[PDB]
Amino acid sequence: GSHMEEMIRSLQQRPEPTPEEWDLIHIATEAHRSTNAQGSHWKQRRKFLPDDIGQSPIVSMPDGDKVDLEAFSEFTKIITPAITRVVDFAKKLPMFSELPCEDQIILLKGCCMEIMSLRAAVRYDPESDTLTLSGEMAVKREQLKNGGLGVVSDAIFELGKSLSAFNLDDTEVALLQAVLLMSTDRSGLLCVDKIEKSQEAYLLAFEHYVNHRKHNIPHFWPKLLMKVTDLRMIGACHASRFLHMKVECPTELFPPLFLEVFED
Ligand SMILES: O=C(O)Cc1cc(I)c(Oc2ccc(O)c(I)c2)c(I)c1
Repeated sequence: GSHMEEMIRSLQQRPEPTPEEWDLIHIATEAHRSTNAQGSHWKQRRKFLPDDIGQSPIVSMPDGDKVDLEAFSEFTKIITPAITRVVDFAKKLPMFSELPCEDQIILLKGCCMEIMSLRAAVRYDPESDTLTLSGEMAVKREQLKNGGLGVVSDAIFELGKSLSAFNLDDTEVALLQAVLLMSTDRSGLLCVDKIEKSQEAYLLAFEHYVNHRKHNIPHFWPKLLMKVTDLRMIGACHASRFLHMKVECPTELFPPLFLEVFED
């Protein structure tokens, strides 16, 4: 192109975001930052879930990983704000908020656990080997496992540990969320084509933003896509396990919003 353009683009050749993609990137990034509990100040003012909690699984589950009701209660007491923040994030993306209300509900139920799991995973702390839930509650593998998640907890920790080396920034987390949200692998959607077109726009903007960032680890983009796949598997194991939870435990132990999201 122009001399200046060429000068500016010398150390690049992989496609950068277009100006339209930068707009999309900026809105998603801000939507995430404004809905992500604690402004990058999470590790300072976080508290550990007491070591004596989450050591006593005694409610049976079909897969044999039992549940500690006390730990389950501690986790579910803070889950309502966590789900609400995912909803707030989604409502801030124009391509989501212009969908029929019914499609918005289906998309949210479809991705809620995928996004929450990703938000917990990016707060993995290698030193203490904990996840920080909602940026306030540091939990150990055993505690999160026994408090209801079973093997889903091991999957989240594994993801969190592997994501450490990716050094994701807010934009990359935000775009993963948008890609998870705008999925047509749900049933009963009306605006299938429009949702797909939106996902494709986010995916391309995401690939181009990845080029822009020039991460030091190789094969970054396909590596990141593989993490999207892991997150969707985490979502599915959670949906399966939630069904069993509901068979074993009375409704009064589940906050209303938690039941609503993970319904069918
Ligand atoms: O980290 C925050 O932003 C969000 C965060 C908050 C919660 I509480 C959550 O922990 C869960 C999730 C599902 C579940 O059935 C049980 I029992 C515990 C996840 I993992 C992530």
